[PDB]
Amino acid sequence: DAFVGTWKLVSSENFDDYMKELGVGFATRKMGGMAKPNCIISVNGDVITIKTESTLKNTEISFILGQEFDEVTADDRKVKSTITLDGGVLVQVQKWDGKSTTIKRKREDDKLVVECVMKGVTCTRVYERA
Ligand SMILES: O=C(O)C1=C(C(=O)Nc2sc3c(c2-c2nc(C4CC4)no2)CCCC3)CCOC1
Repeated sequence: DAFVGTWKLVSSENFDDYMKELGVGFATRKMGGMAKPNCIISVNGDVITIKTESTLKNTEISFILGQEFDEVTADDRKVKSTITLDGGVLVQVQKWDGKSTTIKRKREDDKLVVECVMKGVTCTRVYERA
């Protein structure tokens, strides 16, 4: 939809702090910190796919809005995830071990803006079309 495309990361703020707040170790935060992934969003029928592609690691999720799914994250958490569309924003929550984190994806002008929150840490990542 408004989201469908191939997106390339152009800016990131507070991502190391976000990863730290989630308990991610040094080696994975080192891989994530200066990675500039592509995010490939597609839709077919009920099913949305989001691929995150980067030199040292690729991940993918496919889901139906409102339907919880199991996800293995890039930092190897086993989480339960639910994604909904609220006011044009794709809102993802991941739940594990009594914890939660949100990843919100929105379109603003030419940007795909991704806000990641864990506790008191807010990270913002900005993608532009490839
Ligand atoms: O911008 C995005 O799509 C988002 C995320 C993302 O790109 N994460 C990447 S790309 C990447 C790596 C990680 C990574 N994340 C984590 C923890 C934070 C979750 N540990 O490693 C590690 C291996 C190299 C490539 C995560 C938050 O949701 C939005």
